[PDB]
Amino acid sequence: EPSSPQFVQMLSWTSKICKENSREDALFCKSLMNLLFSLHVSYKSPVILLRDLSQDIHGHLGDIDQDVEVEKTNHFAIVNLRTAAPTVCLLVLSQAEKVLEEVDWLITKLKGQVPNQPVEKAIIMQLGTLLTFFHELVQTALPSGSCVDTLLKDLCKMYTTLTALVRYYLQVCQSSGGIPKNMEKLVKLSGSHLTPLCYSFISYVQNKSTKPIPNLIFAIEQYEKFLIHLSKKSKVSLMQHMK
Amino acid sequence: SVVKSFKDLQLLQGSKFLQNLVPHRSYVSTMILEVVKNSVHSWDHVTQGLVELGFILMDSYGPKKVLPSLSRMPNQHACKLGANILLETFKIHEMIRQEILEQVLNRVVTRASSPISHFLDLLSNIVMYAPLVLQNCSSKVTEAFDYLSFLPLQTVQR
DNA sequence: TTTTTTTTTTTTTTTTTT
DNA sequence: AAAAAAAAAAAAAAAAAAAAAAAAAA
Repeated sequence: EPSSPQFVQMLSWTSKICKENSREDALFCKSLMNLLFSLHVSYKSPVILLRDLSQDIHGHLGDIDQDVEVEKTNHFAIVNLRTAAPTVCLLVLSQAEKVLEEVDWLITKLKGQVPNQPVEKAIIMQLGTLLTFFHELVQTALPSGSCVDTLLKDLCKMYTTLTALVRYYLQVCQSSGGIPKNMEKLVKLSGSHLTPLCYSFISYVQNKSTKPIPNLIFAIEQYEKFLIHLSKKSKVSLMQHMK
Repeated sequence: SVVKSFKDLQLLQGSKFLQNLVPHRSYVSTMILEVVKNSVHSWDHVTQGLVELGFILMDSYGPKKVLPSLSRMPNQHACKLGANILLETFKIHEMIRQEILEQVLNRVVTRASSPISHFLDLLSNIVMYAPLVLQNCSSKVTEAFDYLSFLPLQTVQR
């Protein structure tokens, strides 16, 4: 049962095996990470674990500019040059897709609703943690298999969720009047941290020599357009945070 | 409105983060099974539409893929809501026996190419529940005995 | 030499437009 | 202050899923 102490014993054991033993064989790492995630997501939100695993992927694989020396091997031991490059990326992006579906469901029920304030606080907390998670992965160099287009699709989903969130903010801003401060920090983090490195990643994948990249640039420009309309109808300048 | 409810319930049950926020909502499944309880008194107007919803849920969401979660678990759960509608409606409404029971049999006998395990489950439930209440609506059974030759063998055994 | 996995293709289902 | 092609039935397109083929590893 997911509230039992034996659940927590099993989760601690799984996490300890994940923190010690290397085992360079893709299927073993994939099934063990799937066991860990399956246990974790029925206990609490996985975004911390996704963040740490993105840090490990960034430390192992490296950066696009080839002058960033980052190694964070302390986090999770089941991360290898032959493991983390093909297999772990797809799993962490799939779980991130699941968390984006969950906040999409919350956003749609919050739009249909108009229980109010802690809901949106948890939503922007998950979005901020996922934003730092995505920030760690966009700077990396992935192989040109399914991984890169999966990253583009999930980034399109991230920007789509942000667009739907500021759409709900456009719906709600007339009745109350004002934006909560955590949303202001979130839109600062999305403007400053994510989108410039997203552009740099598009340049990085384009320079090395057809549908997802138009989808992504359309998603980010729609995000910016809805942000224009919000910054007009909110009496606050959110483009000084933007680049 | 029933399939959406089961999608929502599957999404919450798979994740604790949504269990913390959303306070436990009654779902359309529990509301429908409350309607069937409520209809006992005088609501005969309702119950001929309960029977049609039952067989629309079972007819539309029954298996085919064996002759996955999203194509399976909110369609398995709707098709088993159907049989629950028809089995609870069969028990209390003493006049839409022979309208469920000749239509269950009419789907078991005549289809026999498309998978019909769900109707044999429902017919097993309906019979097993009370053959004491089926000896007042029995001739609908013994008219499907005359069609037993032309069926495939597994359907005859089942 | 065989078994498994991955990739591609086809078919079916649902939605949106005339 | 600006936004749309929705207009009872049918058809076409898109998306997803399942199956088949091919390639690789022991």
